[PDB]
Amino acid sequence: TVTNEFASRFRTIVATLANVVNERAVQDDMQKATRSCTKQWLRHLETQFD
Amino acid sequence: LKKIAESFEDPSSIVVVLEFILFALFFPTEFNRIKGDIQNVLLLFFSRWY
Repeated sequence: TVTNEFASRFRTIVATLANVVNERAVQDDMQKATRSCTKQWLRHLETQFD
Repeated sequence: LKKIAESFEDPSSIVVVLEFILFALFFPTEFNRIKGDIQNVLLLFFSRWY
């Protein structure tokens, strides 16, 4: 398979955590920079995971 | 095609897409010769971004 289901599941998981950490980030009025940095680390974990 | 190990994790990865478009302008012929192999990369781009 071109796509790996075990990895795609981790993909959706990470999208969910992105929404969650996003809401917590905006609730605590933290800087845009750190917020996008969290998202970047998350998508990196996504890649490593595949 | 010479191998291109792009993950397309970051927007900067658009560079690789440009690299192809340019290659398809200057060299439509070789492009048409290897475009399937290019498509393998473009699908990694498209599955992430869209």
